[PDB]
Amino acid sequence: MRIENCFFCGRPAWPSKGITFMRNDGKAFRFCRSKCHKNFKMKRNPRKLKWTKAYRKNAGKEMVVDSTLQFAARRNVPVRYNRELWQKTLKAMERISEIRARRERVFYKKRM
Amino acid sequence: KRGAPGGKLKMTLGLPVGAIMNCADNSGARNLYIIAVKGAGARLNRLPAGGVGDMVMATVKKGKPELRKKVHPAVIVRQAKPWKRFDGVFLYFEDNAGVIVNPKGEMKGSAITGPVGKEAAELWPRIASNAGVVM
Amino acid sequence: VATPMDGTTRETFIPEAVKNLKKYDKNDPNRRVLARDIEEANGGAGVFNVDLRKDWILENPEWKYDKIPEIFDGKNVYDYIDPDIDAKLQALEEEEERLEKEGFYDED
Amino acid sequence: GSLAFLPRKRAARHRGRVKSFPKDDPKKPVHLTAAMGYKAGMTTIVRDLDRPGAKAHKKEVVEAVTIIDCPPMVVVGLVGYIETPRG
Amino acid sequence: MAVRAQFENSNEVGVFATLTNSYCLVALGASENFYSVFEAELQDVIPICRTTIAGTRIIGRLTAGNRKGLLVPTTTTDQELQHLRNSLPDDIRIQRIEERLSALGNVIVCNDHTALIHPDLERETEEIIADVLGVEVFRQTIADHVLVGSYMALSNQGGLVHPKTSIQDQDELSSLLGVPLVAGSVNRGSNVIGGGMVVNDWLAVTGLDTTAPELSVIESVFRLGEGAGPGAINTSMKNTIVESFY
Amino acid sequence: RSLFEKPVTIDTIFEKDEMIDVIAVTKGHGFVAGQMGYHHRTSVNHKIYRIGKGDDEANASTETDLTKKKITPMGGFVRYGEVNNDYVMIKGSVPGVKKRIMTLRKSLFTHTSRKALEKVELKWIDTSSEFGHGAFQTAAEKKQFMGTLKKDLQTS
RNA sequence: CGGUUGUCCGACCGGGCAGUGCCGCGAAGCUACCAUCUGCUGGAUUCCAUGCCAG
Ligand SMILES: [Zn+2]
Repeated sequence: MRIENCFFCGRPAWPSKGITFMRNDGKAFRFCRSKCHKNFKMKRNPRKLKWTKAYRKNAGKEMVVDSTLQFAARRNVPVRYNRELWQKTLKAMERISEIRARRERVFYKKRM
Repeated sequence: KRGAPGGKLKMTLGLPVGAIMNCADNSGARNLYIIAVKGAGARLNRLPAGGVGDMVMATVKKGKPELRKKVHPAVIVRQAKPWKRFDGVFLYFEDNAGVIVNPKGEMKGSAITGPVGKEAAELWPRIASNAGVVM
Repeated sequence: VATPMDGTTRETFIPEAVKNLKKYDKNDPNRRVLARDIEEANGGAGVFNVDLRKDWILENPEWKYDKIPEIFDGKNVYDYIDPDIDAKLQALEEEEERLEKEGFYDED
Repeated sequence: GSLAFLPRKRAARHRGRVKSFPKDDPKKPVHLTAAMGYKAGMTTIVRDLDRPGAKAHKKEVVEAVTIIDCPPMVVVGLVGYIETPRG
Repeated sequence: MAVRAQFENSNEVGVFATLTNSYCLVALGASENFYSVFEAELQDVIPICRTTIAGTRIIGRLTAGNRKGLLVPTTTTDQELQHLRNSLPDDIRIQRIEERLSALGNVIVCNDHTALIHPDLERETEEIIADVLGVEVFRQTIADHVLVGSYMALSNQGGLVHPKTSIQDQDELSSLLGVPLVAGSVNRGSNVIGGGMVVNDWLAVTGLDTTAPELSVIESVFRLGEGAGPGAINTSMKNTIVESFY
Repeated sequence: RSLFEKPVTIDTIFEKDEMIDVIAVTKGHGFVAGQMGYHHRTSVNHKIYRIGKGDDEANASTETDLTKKKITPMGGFVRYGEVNNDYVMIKGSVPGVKKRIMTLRKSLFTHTSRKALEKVELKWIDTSSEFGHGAFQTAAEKKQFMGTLKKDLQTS
């Protein structure tokens, strides 16, 4: 199963949660709650509503740089099984969750 | 065998009897007029609402003069009413669209324009053949 | 009837394996295992559960029969599987000591 | 409404009698037949379907379940029932 | 060596399956009889894998590929993406691509050397089908129809093209492909061949509705059997073709 | 006799993937030809999916996700609270309202069904905020996303 | 929660107001053939068991 990123609301939506809209040209949108659903349905610009996450991506309140963000990317080629590969990935994630959390703290200290 | 699909459980039906939904293939039609839904139940005072991917008796009201006022079976390939897909996906199209298909499964034109519904290309195999975009 | 102006043909990748197998004849007693002899011995079309775990090919035979991780703490491990993710990981702590050697975690 | 449930009347007891038990045979192992729980709430489930004949094989059914809390059951008493021509 | 097979009620085997040289890919279903058939004509010499692509049973039109590579769209999931890689050997590369034209089995048709693409594909997309599939790509419509996969099935020994193509069109297509081509119909005169037919380097599987003369041209054009038909069989049996297709 | 004054658990009596009939008194349609609601009703043929523990603290996780978590959602179960004890989890719409007695009884028919003998294997439990449209599993992953509130920084 | 109003009391702080001014998002509650779950059990030649409902 896959976590879909909400296009407008920026929420990490899950299966059985949210709504989906496709247009005839063939670009895909997944929505989290019904509020952002009617936001794109009312032609609201996501770069005009202040609570959208991608607004704060351009606003500079949220990070754009450093390799942990480059770690956040969608893979393309699958990889065969190896049990050690999961634990060396899985125990990295408690490190990944730790380093992202302390980067949140120091950057907000930098803001204020 | 009667013109009833086998393999479609149910989605949220949103196209009832007396609905105008625009054509999708290159037969020459602009819109199709829904007049009867095949395989629907027999309930009093209930309009037979046709779901997407289901055969519907149809008539061309507006189109080219060659096939104007020609009545023939068709299947719905797109619907704009929200419906529940099997993987937890509530989803819908921009409009309500369909393609003119014979009772056996053959279709009059050559190519289907626009996207094609997931279950419509599943329960009809050669619809997926004629679909350039199906998701 | 088609005929190219150049009149060239490429090389056909016909293997010697499939060249010398035996044809399919239904009256053959000494038969292959057959998914029809599998389906009927274990039930009907709606009885026997078809086994994916018997069909994979792997280097080490007991990677089989093992459940896989899909989601971990709300971030897709499948979107975060990388070859040499060890190699990036000690690369990921190479900054980590100079972050604390510089030490921007102190309170002023 | 169904005739098997009308006329409509409120439950005279809040807990509700079980009214029927499974038939007993000596050949089975000893086990109990029921338990009480508390209706806590209800959530959403995705599941890998493995039902033969189902077009949703090896795929993700989305289903809704209920969460019934069950505290450990303290046993206080025992009762025995003897059989009589009046029941 | 072309055998007749029925999935459920429809004879379009190319819609439900992708059969290539190094692998044969069929669809999951209640009746595993094309798992039976695809091991019957392939006695455990290539990997026989059944799959579901993007939650769909229609894998022959949602997946393009050759012996060198395999292509899947965005709509698949990583459970299905891991499904393709591990059931396949280490010698095959499988790539997942971003595109608007999700039905890759209709807009991409390829063999072990060449490829053809729907004419409105974005520039970054031919360069990833080139370096994974190991083949080169042309750009040419089929009788003003842009679904190259569904309207034509490709093999290195032959190819069946859409019947109403012009003589000048099929000649230059056979010139730019370098393949002996024939304009003919299958599935009792159906206009869709690639959806209706799937063929690999040493066999073809057809529908029971298909008749003997169109079995014979597929026998002759794809150089099946003992290799006795190079296309001169079609010229020798032209009278049978003329009488059947008049 | 051996049962006297000891706590017995749902593991002792019940088990997993078991077809189950369930007994309740239904919802009262009160405060707007007669009574409509709060009736005795024994719902039969429901499927047990899982048995929880409470003390394991990783109850709402399966083999797919290593997220050590409980079945309670954000805000707790609304109008009930935060479950800390053993729980069962049944597929369907089991009758009754929250905070109600809930009697489960073994299937009456001894003839089993393949829908009963079928096994059942989790992927996730939706524990998002059922008070509204929540979109997180746990609070540990919540503050990983939202960053620092100004009230969180002033408090800290 | 955010935004937006006008009437009259000459005017106005303010009142009488629009018999609760309006418009976006959202909660609860009601709900939905507009959503989801369960639907049983046999025998005899209508009746017996069996389940459910009432007691
Ligand atoms: Zn609203």
